[PDB]
Amino acid sequence: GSSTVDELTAAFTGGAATGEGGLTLTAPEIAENGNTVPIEVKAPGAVAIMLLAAGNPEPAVATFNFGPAAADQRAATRIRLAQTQDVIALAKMADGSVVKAQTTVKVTIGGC
Amino acid sequence: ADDAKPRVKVPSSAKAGETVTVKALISHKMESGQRKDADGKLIPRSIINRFTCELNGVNVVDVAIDPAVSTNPYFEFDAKVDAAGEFKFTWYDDDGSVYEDVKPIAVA
Repeated sequence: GSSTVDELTAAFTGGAATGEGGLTLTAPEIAENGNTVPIEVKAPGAVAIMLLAAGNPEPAVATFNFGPAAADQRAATRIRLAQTQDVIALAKMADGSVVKAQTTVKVTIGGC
Repeated sequence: ADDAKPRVKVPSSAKAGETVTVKALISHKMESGQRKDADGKLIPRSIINRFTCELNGVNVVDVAIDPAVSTNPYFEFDAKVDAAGEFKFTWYDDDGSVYEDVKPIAVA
């Protein structure tokens, strides 16, 4: 059996690999309050961006699906992180290809 | 859920074809399913599980929301305003409630 992160990732990619480049994941180096951590993702051309928190008990955070009236493929939100961990963004392009970015966020107060 | 007051910030007009930034907030506890009560028992999840923004009936963004989105969910994103009309914002609660906000937008 695979990890939950791996299972969610595989469902998103359809079993293809993730590439690199084509997206930005912006998160603080240190999140004072893990109850509310600002995150921004950008992936020009993406049909969807999925956010995972690899150290959370339920790692799926959100999936942003961009519609025809989106001007660009940027989204920002605020998330909960239980402890220091890697945050992962996966962006899917019109051709079905997926790119990945990952960064570590240090957490002081746990948010789960 | 009670007192799920939406607040949206978006310009009220744009030049045709211009991008506008949209910021959408709603008040909601987003009980995650991971919090324990005084006796160590998990408190059941009850979150907003989906948010949509449509401009003139066409989707701008459709967000599937999980328990790791924060209390008082906040989403910011960019809409292309090709023509006048309105944004419709919808949030779907696990408890069955549906919250809505509508904002007009004019062109030039």
